[PDB]
Amino acid sequence: ADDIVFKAKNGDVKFPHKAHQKAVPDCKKCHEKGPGKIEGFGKEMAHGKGCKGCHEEMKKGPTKCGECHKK
Ligand code: HEM
Ligand code: HEM
Ligand code: HEM
Repeated sequence: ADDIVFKAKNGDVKFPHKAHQKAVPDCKKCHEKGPGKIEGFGKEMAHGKGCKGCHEEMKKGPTKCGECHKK
């Protein structure tokens, strides 16, 4: 429900929105241009300092391609 699925050509990439809404405070970290869609998203950030960035740093979360890219 509140969750969000991102159709991927290598397996859907589940992303706990509501969950990340309880784990992370400031949303500007994800919604720099205010809450909404992120025109430009993709492997780009999803890989760089997008998701893996706020993951590896703490060493927690889908850091492998078998975690994000894996229906
Ligand atoms: C070295 C491991 C990884 C490889 C080789 C990899 C490869 C790719 C590739 C090739 C794409 C482009 C798909 C396309 O648009 O045709 C992509 C997109 C994406 N990746 Fe990764 N990825 C890896 C790990 C991750 C991880 C760990 C996450 C989640 C934290 C992630 C999240 C995404 C998302 C959300 C997209 C955009 C949706 C899509 O177009 O599939 N990736 N990745
Ligand atoms: C004030 C807190 C937040 C609000 C109000 C919010 C709201 C939204 C809304 C409304 C959408 C989709 C637009 C729509 O359907 O109307 C969205 C998408 C999204 N949100 Fe959040 N969100 C918040 C926190 C977060 C956080 C903390 C992250 C990252 C940890 C995040 C990551 C995303 C991503 C990746 C998308 C998908 C957009 C895309 O496909 O490019 N959100 N958010
Ligand atoms: C669209 C980008 C992102 C995606 C796809 C993503 C995906 C995920 C997923 C699938 C988990 C597994 C946790 C679970 O639900 O059990 C996770 C965990 C986590 N993510 Fe993210 N994430 C993203 C962005 C971020 C950002 C920006 C931050 C920091 C601002 C962040 C911080 C964390 C932390 C700290 C955890 C560990 C869970 C815990 O608190 O135990 N993530 N992430």
